[PDB]
Amino acid sequence: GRHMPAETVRKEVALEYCRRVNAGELEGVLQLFAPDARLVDPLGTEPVVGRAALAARLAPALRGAVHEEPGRPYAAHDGTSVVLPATVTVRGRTRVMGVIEVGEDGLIREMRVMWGVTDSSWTARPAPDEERRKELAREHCLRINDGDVDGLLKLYSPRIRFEDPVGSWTRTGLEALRAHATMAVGSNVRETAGLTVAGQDGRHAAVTVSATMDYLPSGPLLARHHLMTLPAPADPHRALIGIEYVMVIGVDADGLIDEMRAYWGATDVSLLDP
Ligand SMILES: CC[C@@H](C(=O)[C@@H](C)[C@@H](O)[C@H](C)CCc1ccc(C)c(O)c1C(=O)O)[C@H]1O[C@](CC)([C@H]2CC[C@](O)(CC)[C@H](C)O2)C[C@@H]1C
Ligand code: NA
Repeated sequence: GRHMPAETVRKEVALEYCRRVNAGELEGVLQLFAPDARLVDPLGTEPVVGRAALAARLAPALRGAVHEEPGRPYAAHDGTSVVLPATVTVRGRTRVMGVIEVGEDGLIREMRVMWGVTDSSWTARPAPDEERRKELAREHCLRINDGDVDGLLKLYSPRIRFEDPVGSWTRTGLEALRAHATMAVGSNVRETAGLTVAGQDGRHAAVTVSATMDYLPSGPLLARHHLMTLPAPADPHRALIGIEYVMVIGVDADGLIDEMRAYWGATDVSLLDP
């Protein structure tokens, strides 16, 4: 039997990575990675590949007493992804989001740590492109909230490929995105942006989102796709569904969003009644 690990298991592996970094025992940390795992930290630099090279990269950070304060982990429906915001202290405070893939043995196959110069207290180098990308991520949410579909599309390239949730079909083109946002507005979606980070690759950013929407039609639709399981609401005409997710965007050379992924799994959904 080979099987991909469940949402709950991936969430726990990401938290356990932080507990072991904090406990300071390098061998404990390394045993959480696959033998040929890849680490990219920060996003934009060369991958560190395999446990030997990971030992070389992490050894100094553990000697300097790095500390990772985990936030809330987010899953997906691809059997592998988990996203964990954290605050990393060492002088310095950095806000990061680790995008992690857990493999079939329960071990981290891959870890991509998104954080920019502008998410970090230990460097004051300016990165106006970072701030522009984070502001585009936030902007997506404001334009959904305001019911401004035409405006939302203005942020996106005609080449846009998006996946929501991670683990479903990749959708392409402004027409598919238009249809999503038009439905969100019809279900009174409200997206409240929390933490933002940027990559240092001239391209990525990410935002935690807390979203509410009308129970009808999304709840029964999504339950029937086996994407969530909620209790039955006392009043389905008034109830709301909450989804906590992280949206990752990729921005092209022209400043337009050409890639977008929303990370949430069944364990990131809830019924708000009322
Ligand atoms: C056209 C909008 C509609 C939608 O995107 C559907 C197609 C997807 O959620 C479906 C159920 C799952 C993903 C999917 C997309 C496309 C194809 C071809 C698929 O096969 C699948 C799939 O998972 O099977 C849904 O989006 C919603 C609009 C309020 C919600 C769902 C949840 C949400 O994606 C949360 C980030 C966001 C708030 O939109 C509800 C609505 C039923
Ligand atoms: Na900074």
